[PDB]
Amino acid sequence: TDLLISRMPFARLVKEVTDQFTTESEPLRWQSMAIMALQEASEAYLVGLLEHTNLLALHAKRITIMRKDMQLARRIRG
Amino acid sequence: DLLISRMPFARLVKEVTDQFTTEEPLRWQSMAIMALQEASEAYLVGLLEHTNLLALHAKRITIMRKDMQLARRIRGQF
Amino acid sequence: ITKPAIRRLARRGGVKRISGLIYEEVRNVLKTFLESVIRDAVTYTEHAKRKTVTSLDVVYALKRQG
Amino acid sequence: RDNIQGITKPAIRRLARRGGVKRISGLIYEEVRNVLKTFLESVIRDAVTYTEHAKRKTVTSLDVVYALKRQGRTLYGFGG
Repeated sequence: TDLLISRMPFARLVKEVTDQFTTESEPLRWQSMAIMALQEASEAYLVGLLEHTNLLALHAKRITIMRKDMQLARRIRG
Repeated sequence: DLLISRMPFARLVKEVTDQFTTEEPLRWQSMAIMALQEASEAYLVGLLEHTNLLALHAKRITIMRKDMQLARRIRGQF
Repeated sequence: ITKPAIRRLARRGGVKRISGLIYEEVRNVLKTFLESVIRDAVTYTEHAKRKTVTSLDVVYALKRQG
Repeated sequence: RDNIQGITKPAIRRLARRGGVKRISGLIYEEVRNVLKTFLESVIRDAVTYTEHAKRKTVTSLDVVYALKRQGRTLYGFGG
């Protein structure tokens, strides 16, 4: 279990979003295991995307990832 | 609360993952193990409830091999 | 997988009485489920050239199986 | 408010190097910020729906699992 974004900001963001989409008035709590599950998944997700983006830079003989690469990555992934 | 004991579950996961590993043996992230077990149990409970539905339909309170099989067959899953 | 564990599982499921033949059946089911999900998890991991199975791989294999 | 601003540059670089990126054009950070916001909006929307359907007040790991695996979202690619 080794996260790259710090637990504190990631949790803040998770509350903000959940506060907007929940049907309840009192703030919804999260088991601490649930937020870590979510974070690991979210990080794994951005790494997957970052590495596809990287592959599209190399394809174009750059080592610097560019917005357009990440956008083409999102097109090909579906 | 997980109803299956973690150690024997983890055993079975590692055996199976070794059977399907193609290339350097694979390790599981502990949050990944827990997610699977969490999904594995919810799958069994759901399937146990359907099984019970077919037993009541046959006017029985005892679930039986043949109830589980007809439940699986109707579902189409796996 | 213990029989006591299958029994607790059954009760959560609302089951009142259990034929002795059900236990072997649940093991066959749990094993089959673990086979399909793990095959897909592992297959993806190796394709990503990664060396560790993540919760995202599981979730992806779950997605595709059910 | 704008807690998406709290997702830090070093963090993103740290995510990038983990994905093998040698260097990063400046416009990637905001872009990475949008993808995550978008992403944790689908998932958290779904997780919260499971918690309420179960008449519960805590988001559980089974809610997160179920939210993640839910159809109508790309996790990796064409497969799902």
